[PDB]
Amino acid sequence: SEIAVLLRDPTVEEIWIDKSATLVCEVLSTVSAGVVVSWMVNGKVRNEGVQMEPTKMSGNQYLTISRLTSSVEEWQSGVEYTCSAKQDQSSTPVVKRTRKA
Amino acid sequence: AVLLRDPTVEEIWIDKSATLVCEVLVSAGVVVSWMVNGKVRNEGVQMEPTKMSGNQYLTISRLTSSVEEWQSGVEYTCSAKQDPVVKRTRKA
Repeated sequence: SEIAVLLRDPTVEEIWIDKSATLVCEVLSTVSAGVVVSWMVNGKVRNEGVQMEPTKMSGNQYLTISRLTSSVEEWQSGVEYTCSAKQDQSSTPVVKRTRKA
Repeated sequence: AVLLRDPTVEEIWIDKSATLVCEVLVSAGVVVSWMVNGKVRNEGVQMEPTKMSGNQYLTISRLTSSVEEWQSGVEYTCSAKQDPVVKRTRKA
C-alpha cells in the first residue's frame, strides 16, 4: 500500500531565466488507487497555482503528478512548502517539504 | 554552491531518458566534471556558458545518461572546480 513521494524544487535555471518557481510532487505506486496531493505554503493551505494531472499507468505502476506554481519572490522569501500525498485505501498520507537552499 | 538534480520520474516514464543537471553558483570560470560508477564520464555531457547576474555566477552542466544506467543504481558525481565542490546521487 505504500506510495513513494518525490518533491522537486524549482531549478535555479527556472528561477533565473523563467522567473518562476514550480514545485513538482511525483507520486509512484504499485497500486491503482487514486491519489490526492494537498499543498501548504508558509503553513497555509495553498490551492491557487496547483494543477494535478490525471494518474498515468505503466505496466504495474501508477504515476500521479501535482505541480505548484509559485513566484520567484515567494520561493526566495525562504518560506516552507509542503506536499501531502494520500492514496485511497491506504493508511496514512506521505509528506515531503522543501524551502530555499 | 553546487546543486545536483536527479532525473525526474516523468522524464524516465515519458521521454525514456535520464538527464542529471548540475547547477553551480567570484569568478565566472568554473569547469564541471562528471563521474559515473567511479569513472570519468564525458559522453552525454553538455555545459552551457556561465551566466552573470548581480554578484553571482550560474553555470549549468547536463549529463544525459540512460534509463537503464539510472535504474542500475550506480553512483553519479558532479565536481565543480571554481577559479572542488562535489555532489553525488544514485537511484533510491
